[PDB]
Amino acid sequence: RTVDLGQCGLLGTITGPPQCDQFLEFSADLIIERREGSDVCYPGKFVNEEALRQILRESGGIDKEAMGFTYSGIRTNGATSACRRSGSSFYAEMKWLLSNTDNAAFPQMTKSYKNTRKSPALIVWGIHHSVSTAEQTKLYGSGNKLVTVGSSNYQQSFVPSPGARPQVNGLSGRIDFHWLMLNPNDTVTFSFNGAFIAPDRASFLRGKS
Amino acid sequence: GDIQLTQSPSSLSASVGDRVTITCRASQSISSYLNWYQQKPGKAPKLLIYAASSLQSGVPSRFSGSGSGTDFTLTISSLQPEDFATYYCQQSYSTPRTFGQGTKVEIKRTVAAPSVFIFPPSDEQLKSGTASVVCLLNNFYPREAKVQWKVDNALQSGNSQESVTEQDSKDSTYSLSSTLTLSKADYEKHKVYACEVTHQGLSSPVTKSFNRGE
Amino acid sequence: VQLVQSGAEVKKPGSSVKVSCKASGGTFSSYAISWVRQAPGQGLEWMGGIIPIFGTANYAQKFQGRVTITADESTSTAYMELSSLRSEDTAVYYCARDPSFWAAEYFQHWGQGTLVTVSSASTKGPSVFPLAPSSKSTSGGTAALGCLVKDYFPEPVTVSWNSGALTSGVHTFPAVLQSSGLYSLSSVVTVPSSSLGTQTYICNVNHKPSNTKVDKKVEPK
Repeated sequence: RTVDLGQCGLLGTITGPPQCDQFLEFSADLIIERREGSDVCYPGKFVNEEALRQILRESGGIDKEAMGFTYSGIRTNGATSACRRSGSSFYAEMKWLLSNTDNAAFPQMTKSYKNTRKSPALIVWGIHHSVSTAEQTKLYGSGNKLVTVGSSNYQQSFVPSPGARPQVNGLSGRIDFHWLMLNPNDTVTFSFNGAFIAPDRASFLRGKS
Repeated sequence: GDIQLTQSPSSLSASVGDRVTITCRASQSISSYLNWYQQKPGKAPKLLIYAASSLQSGVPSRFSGSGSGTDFTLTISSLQPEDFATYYCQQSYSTPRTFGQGTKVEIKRTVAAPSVFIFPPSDEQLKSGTASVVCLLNNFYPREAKVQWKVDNALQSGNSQESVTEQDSKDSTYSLSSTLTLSKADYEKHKVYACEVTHQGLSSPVTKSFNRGE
Repeated sequence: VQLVQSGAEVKKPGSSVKVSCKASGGTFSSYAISWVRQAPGQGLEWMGGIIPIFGTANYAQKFQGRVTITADESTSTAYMELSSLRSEDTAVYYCARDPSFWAAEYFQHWGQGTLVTVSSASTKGPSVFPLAPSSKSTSGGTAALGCLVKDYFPEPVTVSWNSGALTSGVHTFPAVLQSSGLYSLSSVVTVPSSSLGTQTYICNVNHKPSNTKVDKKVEPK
């Protein structure tokens, strides 16, 4: 009933970098976190990381449920040397959406998910800040990129900032993770034409004993 | 560590119909995680913009938020009379939540010199062993003014306190009281009490005074 | 959603205070509650928040475990308790609704605020002294007069003139906190010089915290 995360950072339990593969649905009243824990495999950070850690520390653990997004006209299998899982891989709970072919236009898409449970749903997504505009063009097509998240009486947009920051280890881009808590019976909507890392599953707090 | 927000300007003079621009610069990049509030004296703040550019329901469309990363702007097009107030940015990106220091938007008007009045301590206060001398600057604009106290021609420091009214809704002026407080013993050791007022609307400083005296 | 807070408090240094925030409307469990304070004349300062449906709270480190935020879902009421009070804790404390559960914390609806005064001073009604009109308080055909409302604790006081009949040209100044720990303010009015001998001018001072009502007549000498 008390769990030692080791190399897995607590927020990694939500998105699933390879160091967190054995914790994607953990159950624990006390969570032990370690200096060697990392939330990420590709360089980046969680928005409101401190607040979200607070929520998860007293959550009693997490149970994952499918969000049911399906796709066509794009690749859903973006991967990176940074996340090693028998070669290049990605976050286990997320899908790195790419245009069907290099430099091809990414289609404007909209995906929605309704929380049909009685508890609030924790929903994460990533925004990819490519290391270069050529990379962004290569991955999603050229032109302006925009991601919009909406829920009941709420809308917020994110515009990728393609630039080259210090490498980690060799990659100058960043994937930052954003989240929201979806009330029972509310619907989250994502509108995006690229630079969007999509959730495959939502997380529900288990509650303590 | 914490995210610091620097708002500018701190104080702004404007007229109905103006386009007012308030900037907020964050000490690290915070994507679109920035909110704007309005606050008037005696009232809780009110949300205008969340997520850098989303209009809160019920808020007038002349309020527009823009920016992403570190530089943010609140634009009020077509300034209205109910918009004279103080405005705050707040970042929603990290813990602790932090605010800008605030921007006061006040009503522009023509310069108006203060009328200056002085009031010696009352008999009933002196019986209690204290002396308060009050200098009043009435209905002036702009708000900036300098009040200096002189007793027997010597300048004073540290023993006075000022208070200023909010801008008047009918004529857009300010008033200001300056109160010099001395023990009645210290009071009685001098004869002439003078208030010297420096203001843009006065060609040279005005002085009001009395002797201890009559 | 209405947020209604408990009434003003006066506390001695070192004690503690607990402020209540009662939410009417629907679904206390559908949002978070934050607490933000504002010292007199100052900016805004965030203290922390709570998610009632989870029972989890988030605090500003600067408060060094002096703050405890709690919530009772059965009464749709949140609380902020602040301990080891110091003078710098004197402020208006607000609760606010955060629909984002800390994901993008924003204050969509606010309570009316609760003044908390922290001081070693004791409750005291003001002394009311005349600011008598004189040849030194006239300009043109106009004279200034007033009332000096001194040495009261705590805030606030109310001042009217001639029982509310006289409002034109009145200026009641914000109070100043003096070194004694007691408050002082002046209220002034300009009137026609010619009226000083024929119109009675009385300032009505009300200090509800001490149940003191004072009516001082102001005359030239």
